[PDB]
Amino acid sequence: RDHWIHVLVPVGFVFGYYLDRKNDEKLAAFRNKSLLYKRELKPQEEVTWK
Amino acid sequence: MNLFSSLTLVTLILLTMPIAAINFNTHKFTNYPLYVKTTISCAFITSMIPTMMFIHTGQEMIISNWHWLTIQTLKLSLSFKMDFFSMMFVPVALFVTWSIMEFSMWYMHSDPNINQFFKYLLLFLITMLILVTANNLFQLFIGWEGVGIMSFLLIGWWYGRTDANTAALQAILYNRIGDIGFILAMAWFLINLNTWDLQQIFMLNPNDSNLPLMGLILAATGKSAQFGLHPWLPSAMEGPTPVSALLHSSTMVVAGIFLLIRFYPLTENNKFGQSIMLCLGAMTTLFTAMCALTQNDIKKIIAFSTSSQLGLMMVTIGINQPHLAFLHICT
Amino acid sequence: LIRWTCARSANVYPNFRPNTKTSLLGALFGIGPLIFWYYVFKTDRDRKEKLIQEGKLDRTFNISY
Amino acid sequence: DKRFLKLLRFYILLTGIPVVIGITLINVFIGEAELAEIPEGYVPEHWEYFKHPISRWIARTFF
Amino acid sequence: SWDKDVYPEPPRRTPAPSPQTSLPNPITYLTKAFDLLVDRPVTLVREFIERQHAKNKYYYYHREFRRVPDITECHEKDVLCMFEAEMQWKRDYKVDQEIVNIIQERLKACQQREGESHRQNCAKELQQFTQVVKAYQDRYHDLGAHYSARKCLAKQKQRMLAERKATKEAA
Amino acid sequence: ITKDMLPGPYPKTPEERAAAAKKYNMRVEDY
Amino acid sequence: MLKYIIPTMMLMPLTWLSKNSMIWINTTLHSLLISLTSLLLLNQFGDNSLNFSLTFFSDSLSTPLLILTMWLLPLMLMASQHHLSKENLARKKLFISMLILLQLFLIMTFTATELIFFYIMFEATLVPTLIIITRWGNQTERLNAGLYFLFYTLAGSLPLLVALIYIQNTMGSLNFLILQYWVQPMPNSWSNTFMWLACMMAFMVKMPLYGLHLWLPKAHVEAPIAGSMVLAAILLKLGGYGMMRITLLLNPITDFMAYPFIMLSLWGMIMTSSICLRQTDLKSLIAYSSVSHMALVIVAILIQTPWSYMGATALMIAHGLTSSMLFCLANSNYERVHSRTMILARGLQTLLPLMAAWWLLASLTNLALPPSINLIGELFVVMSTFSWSNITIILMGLNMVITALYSLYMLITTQRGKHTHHINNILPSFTRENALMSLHMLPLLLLSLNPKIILGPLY
Amino acid sequence: LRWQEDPEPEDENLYEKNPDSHGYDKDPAVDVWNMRVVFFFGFSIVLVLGSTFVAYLPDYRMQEWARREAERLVKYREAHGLPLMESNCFDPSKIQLPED
Amino acid sequence: MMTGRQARAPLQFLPDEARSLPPPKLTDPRLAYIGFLGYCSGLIDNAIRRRPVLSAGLHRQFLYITSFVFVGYYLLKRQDYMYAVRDHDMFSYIKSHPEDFPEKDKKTYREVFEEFHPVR
Ligand SMILES: CCCCCCCCCCCCCCCCCC(=O)OC[C@H](COP(=O)([O-])OCC(O)COP(=O)([O-])OC[C@@H](COC(=O)CCCCCCCCCCCCCCCCC)OC(=O)CCCCCCCCCCCCCCCCC)OC(=O)CCCCCCCCCCCCCCCCC
Ligand SMILES: CCCCCCCCCCCCCCCCCC(=O)OC[C@H](COP(=O)([O-])OC[C@H](O)COP(=O)([O-])OC[C@H](COC(=O)CCCCCCCCCCCCCCCCC)OC(=O)CCCCCCCCCCCCCCCCC)OC(=O)CCCCCCCCCCCCCCCCC
Ligand SMILES: CCCCCCCCCCCCCCCCCC(=O)OC[C@H](COP(=O)([O-])OCC[N+](C)(C)C)OC(=O)CCCCCCCCCCCCCCCCC
Ligand SMILES: CCCCCCCCCCCCCCCCCC(=O)OC[C@H](COP(=O)([O-])OCC[N+](C)(C)C)OC(=O)CCCCCCCCCCCCCCCCC
Ligand SMILES: CCCCCCCCCCCCCCCCCC(=O)OC[C@H](COP(=O)([O-])OCC[N+](C)(C)C)OC(=O)CCCCCCCCCCCCCCCCC
Repeated sequence: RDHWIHVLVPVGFVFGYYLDRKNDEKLAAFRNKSLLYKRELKPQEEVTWK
Repeated sequence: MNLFSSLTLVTLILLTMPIAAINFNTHKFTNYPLYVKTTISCAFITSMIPTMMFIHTGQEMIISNWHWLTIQTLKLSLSFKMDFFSMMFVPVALFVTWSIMEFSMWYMHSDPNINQFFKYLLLFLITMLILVTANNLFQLFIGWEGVGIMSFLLIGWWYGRTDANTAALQAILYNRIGDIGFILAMAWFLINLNTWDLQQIFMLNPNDSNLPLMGLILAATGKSAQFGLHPWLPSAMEGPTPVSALLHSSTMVVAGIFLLIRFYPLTENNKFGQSIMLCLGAMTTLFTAMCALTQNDIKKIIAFSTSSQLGLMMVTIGINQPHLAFLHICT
Repeated sequence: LIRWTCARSANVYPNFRPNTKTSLLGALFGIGPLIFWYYVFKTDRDRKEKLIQEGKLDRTFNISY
Repeated sequence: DKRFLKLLRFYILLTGIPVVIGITLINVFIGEAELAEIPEGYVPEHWEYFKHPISRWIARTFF
Repeated sequence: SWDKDVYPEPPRRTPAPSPQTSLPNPITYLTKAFDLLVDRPVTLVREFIERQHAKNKYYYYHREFRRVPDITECHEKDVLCMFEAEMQWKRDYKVDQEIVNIIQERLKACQQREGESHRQNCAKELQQFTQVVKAYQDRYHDLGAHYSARKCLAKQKQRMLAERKATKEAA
Repeated sequence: ITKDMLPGPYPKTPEERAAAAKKYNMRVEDY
Repeated sequence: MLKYIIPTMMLMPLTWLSKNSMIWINTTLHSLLISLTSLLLLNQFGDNSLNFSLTFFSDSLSTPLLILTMWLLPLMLMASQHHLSKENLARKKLFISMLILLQLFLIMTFTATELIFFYIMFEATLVPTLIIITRWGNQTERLNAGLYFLFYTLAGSLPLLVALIYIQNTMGSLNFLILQYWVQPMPNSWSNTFMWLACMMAFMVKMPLYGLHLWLPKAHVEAPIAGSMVLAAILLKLGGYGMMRITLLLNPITDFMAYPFIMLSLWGMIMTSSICLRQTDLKSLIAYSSVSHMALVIVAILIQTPWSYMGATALMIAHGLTSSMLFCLANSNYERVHSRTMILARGLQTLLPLMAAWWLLASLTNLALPPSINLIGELFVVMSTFSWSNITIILMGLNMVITALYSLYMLITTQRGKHTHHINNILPSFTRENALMSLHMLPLLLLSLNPKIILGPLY
Repeated sequence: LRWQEDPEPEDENLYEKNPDSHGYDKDPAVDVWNMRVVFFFGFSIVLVLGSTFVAYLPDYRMQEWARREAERLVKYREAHGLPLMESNCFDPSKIQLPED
Repeated sequence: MMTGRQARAPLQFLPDEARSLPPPKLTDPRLAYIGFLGYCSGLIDNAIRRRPVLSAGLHRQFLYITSFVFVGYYLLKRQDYMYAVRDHDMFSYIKSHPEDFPEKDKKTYREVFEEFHPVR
């Protein structure tokens, strides 16, 4: 690629964004378990947030 | 209702349109002063319709059109008070400004920065009508500091001259000394009444109104050049004659008088504030008229004349006649 | 001009000598106003707090602070 | 100074005019939403609690 | 529009125009010119845009937070429950702030609308304003910039001890 | 600019006073 | 926050692998892309902060500081590429790497959920700043100024280390989210007195406190332009951010420990503003104005009311933009006359009219002209200090006179009067310079349209 | 005399060799592309789309909701005769007091 | 502190019960940071001998990365083992001494009285 250097910061964004989403699944202890937001699962659904 | 408020806001937006025209320029204008003068002629004609239908019924209103900022219990909205004071002072200021700018198309004809001059003079007019159409103390403070800064930029027009820069910084200095008391007033009204709006100030109607009215008197002493804070208005004759003619005779210098006229429900129940206003206005109208008797610069004589008449306005506020004082402004 | 600015900024401390006049002026204009405004603001706030906890100060429509 | 102000106005308007036109097209043709009561058993998404289409797009896309 | 009971307006009573003079007022001519040149084209453009709205109609909702247990029935230093209690309290604090804003809007609208007899004709709005400001001041004043449900509970307990001691020493 | 054209300490000896007066470009009688 | 940490780290291979004519343009482009992405932090809620992970979170206090931090890097690159044009290529890349490393320390300073990680990043911000001042400063005094900047900060902050580890042992944690809910009242004692001092004096040095401010008119004067921008726009705000985090733990003792410091600030903003009336060095005039403006943020944090915190965060963001623009304007003259003396080059509106308009707008925002967010923060601190004591308005209002007086005198000396005859190298304003002025001023004026995003956690 | 030193270089004028210089670089193509990058990715991208983003934030710190929710509660208790705000934030039934 | 625990089996880098613990992953961020330290060591080794920093000695840079990842994997195993031993001894001591670790009654804030300090 003639402009390989102009993807170092955006891919480093996306990967970083990716890792943030990947951290959220480690902090999913109280997903659909808080007293404010707990509810019954709608059909064709397995988690409330991802 | 739909005609009154429409032409009310059309006057102000019509004044702001040549600022967008001068800021979005590429060419040399085909007589931008004629464009701004036509704009202010049409703004005068436009503002005469809500004035006529206030003479008809007495129709006052408030346009709190844009919710700007809620500091937890203080809802600052873009709020325009169309009462007797706005309905009379806006067409008088537009008519006077239209005459001043047709004068300025001749007096400033050799100036290569005439478009900047008409830009600054229109910005002064915009900030002054922000001042007199304001409904809360924040927007009135915007118009207040706006006419102070356009006073700075129009006194120090010939900025290579040392004395113009000196007189402009002098005028800013005395106005900020008045702004100490104005911000004292805003502070008192927020802390004791949870408002800067005029309606809640007038409806709650406090009896311990010594301190905020002293702050408003200090603000008017700064702005209208009463005694103690007077010499910047003779010093302000260093700017061009349309600057000394629009700003420093008729329009900006009455804003302190207009500020005390605007708070007439508080001054009508404070005899101590009326006494302070009466004494300060009489002191000013004596002292400046006495100083006028021996001057030889003609603009200084007319500046002491208009400060003497502002002292007379402060006198007739101090005898609990705010509407005669506002009639004397418009006169 | 360079000599003027170097005198006004950089030559001040290397030609300072602590003595009677400089100590009295540096303690008179340095901590004098600090003591003054401390006692004024402390007196005003003690008076205000003593009025407030007795129910004397009109704090009726005061809900912004 | 004139070259700077020409370039400043050009590079502001370069995306400013399409955004003003797009916001006009969204307000006319897509349009501002209408406040409804939540149905029984229906769980709204978090972007379905906002009124303007661009705000719904932000709350759905990024937040 | 809005809800006419939370923002109440009295009935408008305008007088019939009874002209005594023989000269025509320009205001009726300008009213007809504003109706023709301005009000009808603005109305047509708004009806066009509103038809475009009705071609695709979709809905947004008011978010409903169910009540969680408050700070009183949360154990000491139990962050999972007192966090929920604190979020409940902060939402209630923001809503009480906007209730005060509603009553201030009522008072200012009453003062302008009544005009010159505002001191007599706005006594009920002034009374509701004084009550809601006394309630807000007893509830949230002097907590500080680091306010919490614990701060408000401590202020409430101090106020209740003061009221209990004042009641008991008067009996 | 160099160090002996910058301001220095208080002159006491008369040659130091004359060197200061030469530095500030003024007469010794006026320094 | 890892979506902002990793692009800031990828700016390091972006600046070390670029072609020699390309190392400014690529870093400017991608730092502007990071600053465009910085608006995703505005997902703020009325009740909860935006809590990303165990390590990182952001409320509405840190969010404007983060957007300002990520916005200041492209502006520093624009400001610092002219005077480093003749520089060696590897030293130029090391300069850009120091600015990138400083931004990388700052964005996880403001988002540190735990207070000792806040301390580690907060003191990691010394090393790029110290290296930038003592390596790419212009004059001789940069070594001494780097020593003062280093050893006021560390002498204030090494007690803060002991204090934070003491809170760590006592409470069990230094999570700010835990310490919101486990905070105990700090009773009156001498132990808690020196506890309060150890928590607060590092941030008093960082603000700066009057009396501790002596590092600042050296470190902000002996630095290059990017160093002055990051010092006066971000690094003075680490102190206010740290105080707004740390006064949670210091109640109710702060309610009487603040009384001397408030005096030191309320009198200090009278003195330092007055110092700006008689300064010959324009960069030092902007430095003492920075001390004067940050004294209000010290008072607003120490009176700890909601209006005071709102005004203090508004005044910090506004002063960041304003003082950074003023330093850039002083550099725009210093690149032409090669002297920071303010009386040297006068009457510059006769030669640079659009740049004189930028001077005018920066001086009007300096004097807190409404409705700029400068005035919003100024006015809200004035409201809250009037509620604190009704006399303080005097010391406020007199300050608001002198704040006008140096802001226009700086305008009158530099831009007005008759120009200096012997100076003839006054070039027309480059497009880079006016671009830098507009990227300072146009965000500052657009924030007047929507100020609620810079009003902090308790809007 | 003093040591072997390069003399003081002159300050350069970017307008002499390039009258259309934007101040970024002495290579004119590099200079103009630096100008275009700064003006596009600074003004066209961050300022315009950033002000569009800030202008259309999804109810920033839920103020609008808190108006509408308040418009519920007053409307609930204008009707029932309930006071518009209690002075006690928490129910006094669920508060134990320290007796004396 | 734990000098008596690792004295019955002396000089064991990883004891047998360390095999009961899950090993660090090969995608451990700590292990990837140690690999980055190896890469920086390779770059400094090219810089101090005035080689082309990124290009010269890719076998040498790869052995730097390999050696730091290899040593750091065992160092992380020992780290995880020692914190596991720390928590194990903590919990066995808490279980073996209930007279020193009472179960404290968690009072709710309706009973807990705190002094209010007003900010005014
Ligand atoms: C045109 C070019 C303009 C400039 C372009 C370039 C600008 C520069 C670049 C800008 C880049 C973007 C920057 C960010 C902006 C983002 C947008 C944003 O924030 O929007 C906010 C805000 C909300 O927009 P929204 O959320 O999308 O819509 C909310 C609605 O609920 C939902 O929307 P809705 O569906 O209800 O709205 C409908 C609306 C669509 O809405 C929009 O388009 C709004 C979006 C416009 C945004 C513009 C922003 C740019 C800046 C404007 C201001 C500066 C302009 C230049 C200077 C002017 C002078 C100062 O429909 C129309 O526009 C049609 C109506 C046309 C009326 C006039 C003609 C009627 C008669 C015609 C007769 C002939 C035909 C008959 C037959 C017809 C048959 C079909 O939009 C505005 O504020 C719009 C601007 C105008 C406001 C009112 C103006 C008057 C106010 C007067 C009183 C107050 C001032 C007093 C001052 C006193 C003196 C001191
Ligand atoms: C969300 C969309 C928003 C859209 C609307 C935009 C909102 C405001 C943004 C900023 C607007 C001003 C920008 C221009 C000033 C800087 C450059 C300059 O001097 O150019 C002169 C130049 C014309 O002069 P020239 O003859 O060619 O050469 C200059 C001369 O050499 C020498 O020049 P000079 O000395 O003869 O002339 C300078 C003169 C000097 O005049 C003064 O210094 C007097 C100003 C103070 C007193 C009057 C104002 C007081 C406050 C009241 C107004 C605000 C509230 C009004 C509402 C009612 C009351 C609440 O100033 C002006 O003419 C500017 C008028 C406006 C001043 C604003 C206040 C600045 C004072 C300090 C802060 C105070 C609070 C600010 C609050 C802002 C609220 C938005 O103008 C241009 O070339 C304009 C370029 C394009 C400007 C784009 C502006 C928007 C950029 C934002 C981009 C991203 C968003 C997309 C929206 C795009 C919209 C198009
Ligand atoms: C040439 C350009 C003009 C537009 C051309 C194209 C459109 C043609 C004509 C149609 C008009 C546009 C569509 C309708 C307009 C938008 C209607 C609407 O609901 O807009 C949403 C709102 C209306 O207000 P709101 O109350 O609904 O929303 C505010 C947002 N909350 C509630 C969250 C706080 O915004 C606007 O309309 C913005 C217009 C602002 C105009 C005045 C700006 C003054 C700038 C001063 C800044 C500082 C002030 C400080 C002091 C304040 C007082 C103390
Ligand atoms: C900017 C330069 C100046 C910086 C000033 C920094 C703050 C000024 C005061 C610092 C004192 C030292 C740190 C205190 C940490 C307190 C933590 C704590 O647990 O406190 C409670 C503890 C109390 O002990 P305890 O908590 O373990 O006791 C158990 C609890 N009771 C009391 C009930 C039994 O305080 C101390 O142990 C001592 C505190 C004072 C220490 C005095 C020694 C230092 C001397 C002054 C140094 C000043 C700065 C030096 C640099 C100057 C420039 C070069
Ligand atoms: C943020 C912290 C860091 C600071 C530095 C950040 C720099 C990086 C840049 C990031 C992106 C930009 C950030 C700031 C964005 C602020 C702008 C913004 O979003 O505004 C939102 C505000 C939102 O106002 P609003 O709240 O009423 O909007 C209603 C909400 N919606 C739209 C959803 C219905 O936008 C406006 O007000 C736009 C109104 C129309 C345009 C302006 C018209 C008036 C202009 C003046 C006219 C003349 C008047 C008289 C004066 C005459 C001359 C003196």
